[PDB]
Amino acid sequence: GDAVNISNVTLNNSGRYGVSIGSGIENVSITNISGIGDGINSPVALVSTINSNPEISGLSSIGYPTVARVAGTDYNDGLTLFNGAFRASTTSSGKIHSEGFIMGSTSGCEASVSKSGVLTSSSSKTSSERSLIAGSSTSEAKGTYNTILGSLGAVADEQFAALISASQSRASGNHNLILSSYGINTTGSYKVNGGFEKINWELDSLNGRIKARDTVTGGNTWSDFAQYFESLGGQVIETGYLVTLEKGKIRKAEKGEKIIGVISETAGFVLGESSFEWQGAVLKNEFGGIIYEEVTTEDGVKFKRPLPNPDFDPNKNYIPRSQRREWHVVGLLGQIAVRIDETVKQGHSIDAVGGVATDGDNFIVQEITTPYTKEKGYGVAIVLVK
Amino acid sequence: GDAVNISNVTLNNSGRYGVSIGSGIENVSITNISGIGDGINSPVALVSTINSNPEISGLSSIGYPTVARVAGTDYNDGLTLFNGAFRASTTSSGKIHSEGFIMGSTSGCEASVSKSGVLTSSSSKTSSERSLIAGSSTSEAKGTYNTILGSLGAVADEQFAALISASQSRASGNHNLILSSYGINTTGSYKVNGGFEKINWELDSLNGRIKARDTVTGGNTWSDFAQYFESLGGQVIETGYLVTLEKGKIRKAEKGEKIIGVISETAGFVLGESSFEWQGAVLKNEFGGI
Amino acid sequence: SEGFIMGSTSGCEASVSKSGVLTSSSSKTSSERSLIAGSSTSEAKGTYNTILGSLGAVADEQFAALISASQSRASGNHNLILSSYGINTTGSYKVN
Ligand SMILES: Nc1ncnc2c1ncn2[C@@H]1O[C@H](COP(=O)(O)OP(=O)(O)OP(=O)(O)O)[C@@H](O)[C@H]1O
Ligand SMILES: [Mg+2]
Repeated sequence: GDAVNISNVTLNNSGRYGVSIGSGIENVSITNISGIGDGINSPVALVSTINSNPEISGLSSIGYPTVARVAGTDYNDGLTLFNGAFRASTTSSGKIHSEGFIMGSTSGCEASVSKSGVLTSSSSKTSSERSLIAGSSTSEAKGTYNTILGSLGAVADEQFAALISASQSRASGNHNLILSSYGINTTGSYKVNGGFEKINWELDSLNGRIKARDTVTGGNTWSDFAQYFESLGGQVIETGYLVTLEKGKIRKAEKGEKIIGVISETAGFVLGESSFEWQGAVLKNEFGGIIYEEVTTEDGVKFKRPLPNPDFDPNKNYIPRSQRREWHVVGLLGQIAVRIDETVKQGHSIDAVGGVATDGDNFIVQEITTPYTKEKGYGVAIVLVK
Repeated sequence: GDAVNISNVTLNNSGRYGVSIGSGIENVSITNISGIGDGINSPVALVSTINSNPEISGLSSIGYPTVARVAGTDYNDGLTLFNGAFRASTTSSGKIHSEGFIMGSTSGCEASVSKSGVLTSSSSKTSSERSLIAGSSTSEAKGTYNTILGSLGAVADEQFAALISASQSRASGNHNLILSSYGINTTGSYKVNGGFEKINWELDSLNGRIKARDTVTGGNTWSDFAQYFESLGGQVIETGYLVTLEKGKIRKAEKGEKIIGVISETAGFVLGESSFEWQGAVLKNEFGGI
Repeated sequence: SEGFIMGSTSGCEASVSKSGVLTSSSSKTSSERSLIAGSSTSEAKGTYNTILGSLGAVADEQFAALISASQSRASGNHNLILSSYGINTTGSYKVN
């Protein structure tokens, strides 16, 4: 049998399976069924359905171990199930696919393909398989795996392309996301983008690049451009000390020696952290440049991969240079705090004795910020290092 | 009384409360009720329900000040209310909690806990309390406060962990977000991450750090690395001027004096903006370190 | 009438046209064209707001949004907060 309505049914201790729907049935409606099964010999389900396309609402029972068994799944306190195109709380809508819905939406919102949906939106369309549009207006999704959120006049027309808080904007890249933007058209793969009329910033997930059209800023009050150096013998060198090199490693600078910088605690920009992985995890040429292979992913993504170093051991638990003792942030350029002696004057230059500034030939003393005292054995001056 | 169906009812000037459901009632169904209340002496509600678990659809009326009062709340133009597990416009589904739903979804989408939901997705599972999965495939959420959007083979298994436009990826950090990524496993707390096979960029909300595996670029045509300096006497020094220092402050450079730089209008990278707060808002040591 | 509440608990409210709440507890939207999902103690009150996977989060300006945010407020025009705790934000076209 098929095409049957079962509504407003009460079962008082009647049937181990209360309502039962067989295999291959396309169209059944079950509403308002309530059963009692205390006095039944081994009751199973109040409602039972072998396939998933009967429609069900208003189920309650006492004494049945399962209120609903549908397509081999218990819904122990009942189910509300509708099949086909769905629409709730909307004023008007265009096309709705059987696996699409429109909710809380106005003026011709449309979800025309499988797994496409529109929420709380006006005049928005999706023909994207696996997609969501929400909190939006004049918007369209037409690729696949698209989400559009809190957006006006926004288009996502490529796979995994997405827009959040965007106006008059189009995301056309593979895995391409636009945020907090007005009037931008975007195309990169694995890119996060923002802009006003033109693209203004980019987070490139593919190559690991960060781009700003204008400035990048970091740091506080007096800051510097810095680089990680390794200390000779693995010593700790405190901040404010002038360092030199010996056997490729840093130590406190002595008389007549070249000052390469100052141990720094206030870098805005730093190089050579190895924050992600161990430094030798990737193959590098003789100049330190990464060696690559061109890979074309099964899908179609055409990228280049850094070559793995065979000597790399994924067992070894990586501790970054920022946590190691021997590795020091050394300020190379900028306004830097330096340990001085009694001989150092504002507006003058400095040489070094035991890593401590003495009157000399290098750089410029900007201002003494902590005057020398016999008891401390040093003062502190801001030195403009270049 | 309990377990009652009220359907296809028309009230022509009959009852101040049209349909009334008392306290402690678990199971009532109300469909297709239409009332007229012009000629009633002080009508209140077409439908009235003291608790929230009767189910309601197809309500209309004229002359009633409230079409529906449910659990002390007016729904003045009617309500459509279902309770329990919900499913609409989907081909198949696994487990659905009474406070879970599956919509516009295919092949065994499951929402097994309170406040878990799946939209427009295939073979996706959430057991995350307070979560959403949408526009997705082969995906799983299992922490709390997880959203997964436009994603394939994506896992969120920590609190507030989230993924948008991500492939074959896992976010395991506290408040940890992955964007526009393929094949990355992520763990930091208050981190935003992107990558292809390996993590390639990070926005650290916790410590205020920005990290790129490759390059950071800024600026235009001819650019420079720069720093904020304060002018002696508070003068304005125009761009293109060579500056020196005197009493820790900049002025135009003179003969034989040390040139420290040029007033710049085209910096790509700059230090010491104090863009966020006043410079002295935080305690610093003798070397300027926080 | 153009709002909904689904998979939600304790007094979730969607009081305006095109406002909706999903899988959330004690969350309110009075934002026209908005969504709150996977959330708790949260409120949207501007326009074009989405709040996702958030606790004690407020969006009270147009296109302001929060994802994976705690005890946080986005008040800027097209202003987005990510992966954050205890921040109040105000810039226009900013991600914070
Ligand atoms: N061959 C390796 N494979 C994987 N990890 C490694 C390897 N060698 C070292 N590490 C990791 O790097 C950390 C210390 O680095 P180590 O000094 O041993 O080598 P390195 O190449 O000198 O590193 P760095 O130059 O960063 O100091 C350790 O925590 C260890 O886990
Ligand atoms: Mg080493």
